[PDB]
Amino acid sequence: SDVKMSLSLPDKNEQVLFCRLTDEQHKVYQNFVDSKEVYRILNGEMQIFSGLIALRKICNHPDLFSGEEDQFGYWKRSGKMIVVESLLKIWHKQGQRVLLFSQSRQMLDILEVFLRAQKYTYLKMDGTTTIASRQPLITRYNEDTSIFVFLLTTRVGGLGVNLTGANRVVIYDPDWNPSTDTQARERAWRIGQKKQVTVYRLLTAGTIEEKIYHRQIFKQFLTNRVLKDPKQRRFFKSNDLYELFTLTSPDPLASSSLLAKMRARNHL
Amino acid sequence: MLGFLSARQTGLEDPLRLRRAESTRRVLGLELNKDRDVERIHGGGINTLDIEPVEGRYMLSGGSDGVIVLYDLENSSRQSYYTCKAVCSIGRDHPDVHRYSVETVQWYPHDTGMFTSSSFDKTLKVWDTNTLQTADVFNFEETVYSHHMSPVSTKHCLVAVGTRGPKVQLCDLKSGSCSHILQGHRQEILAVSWSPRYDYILATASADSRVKLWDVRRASGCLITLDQHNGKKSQAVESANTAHNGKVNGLCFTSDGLHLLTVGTDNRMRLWNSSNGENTLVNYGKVCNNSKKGLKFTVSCGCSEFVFVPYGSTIAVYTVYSGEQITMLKGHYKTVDCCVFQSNFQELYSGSRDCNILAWVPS
Ligand SMILES: [Mg+2]
Repeated sequence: SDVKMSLSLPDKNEQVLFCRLTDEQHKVYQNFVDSKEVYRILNGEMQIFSGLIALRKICNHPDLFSGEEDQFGYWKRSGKMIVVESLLKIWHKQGQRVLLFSQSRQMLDILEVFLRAQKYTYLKMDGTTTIASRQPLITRYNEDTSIFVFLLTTRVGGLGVNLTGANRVVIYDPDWNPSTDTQARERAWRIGQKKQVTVYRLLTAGTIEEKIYHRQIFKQFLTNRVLKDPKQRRFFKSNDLYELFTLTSPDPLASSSLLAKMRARNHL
Repeated sequence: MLGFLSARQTGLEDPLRLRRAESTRRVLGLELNKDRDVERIHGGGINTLDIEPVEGRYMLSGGSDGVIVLYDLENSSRQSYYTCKAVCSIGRDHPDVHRYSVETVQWYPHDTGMFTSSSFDKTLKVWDTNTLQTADVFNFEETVYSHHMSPVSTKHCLVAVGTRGPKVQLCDLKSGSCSHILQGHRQEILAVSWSPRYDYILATASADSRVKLWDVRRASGCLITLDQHNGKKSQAVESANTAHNGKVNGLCFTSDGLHLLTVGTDNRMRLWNSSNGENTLVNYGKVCNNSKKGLKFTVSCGCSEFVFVPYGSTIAVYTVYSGEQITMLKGHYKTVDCCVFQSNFQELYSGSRDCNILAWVPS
């Protein structure tokens, strides 16, 4: 912001779409939050991780109960995948290049299958790809615009690489750490980006994903409290308790300036 | 001395000569004050004294009863006999009085409008001298043995605090930051003293028999560790390179800041080259101290240099660079805890466990 005017970067947008669980996805989510495992979690008997990861998987796509055109990972069974399908169609008809992130390798494979189901020319880079080929791959996506979508895991696709060839960026799945998402979204808006970029951060409304978004907003506020200014507004959207298992789908100083600073600080 | 005046008038000798020679002669003629007295207000022993660096008029004194008394040393009366009256007092009725003994009190350098006091109540309080109210308090997890503000720093305003913790705390007056600590000691840090010459050089003496010099700006620990033998008994640095054979409970940079005087519980004082910590092997004989806490001793200034060390119930005056014993100032009834030197008139003020502050004036 203090360098953007002195660097001639293009415009940026940071929209946050609140996606809607499908009937089948909503059914699986409601069945899980009504299951006995989450009940045991809320009683402190079991670790929270199983339920947390299960809910994140359900919001990503119902790959718990793998339900032709009914193969594993079919796009129409997940709301976020429906939104991604619409966005990819629009952007492809607009002749733009998209950077599709995911927290989960399995969800990245599902997105890859959905992309081959369409005619989109993709290019994938996750933790399994050999390191020696990663910088080449990036250069490929930065060089020829025939490649449309760049699939990424936020841990490898983020974190310092340059992907200015990408124009749109879509963060498919929120993470507990805000910084993962931040670096993933700044993979495109960098020195050398000659086109307007926008970030679409997909969350399922009233699910665990919205709660994770709230947790990481709280974390971002805590960070801004000490990085940019200490007048940060308190996080009031939620109390951040252990009720994220619920489905709530919508719808020289001369001793005087120094003494003054001492007096003012104590008064605070 | 008429020779000195004649040489000054005739330009034979620089007036510097007369000034420093007469300062030395006055210090040598130090004796129990004939016509001077100090008001008695401490119910317990005086652990520390500090005359303000600018104008040298007012003196702070912290007692073992926790009160802090502020005296005026100037003879505002017309008689030749006067008592150093107490201007102000953090007494037992003050809302912010220290709950336990005040062990170090220090005027803020560059200005007399503020002072600081550290106590065994685990607090370093910063007091506004005018309103006489605590401007700031810095709480510590363990009792404070000593503290010191840099007498030179126009840039930083750090207070180096030595507690029974093995860490030297650096409390920044600016943006109240007591988080900074220095690692490298192993037992209680009984004395701390900033270099009067170098802005960021701090000497710390701890009960592990070691004295360390730190550049507080630096990120790599202490600069120098003082070693008695300078290398004769050389070993990988885990327990060797000790400054003394006991607890080093007192530090004092010389007036120019080129040497460091360390007094330890092995009944020895040592003089160290402050630039590389080499022992100068000045003898000083046996300097009796058994204090379990910090020992406050000072050096002379503006003379042709002396060091005044508490020695039992006396003040031992030594020549810093030769070690020759000048004299014993003998007027206290119990062990002397502190002595502070008025450089303007070559005077001395000693506080001891007998609830007395005695003034020594040149005869
Ligand atoms: Mg980088």
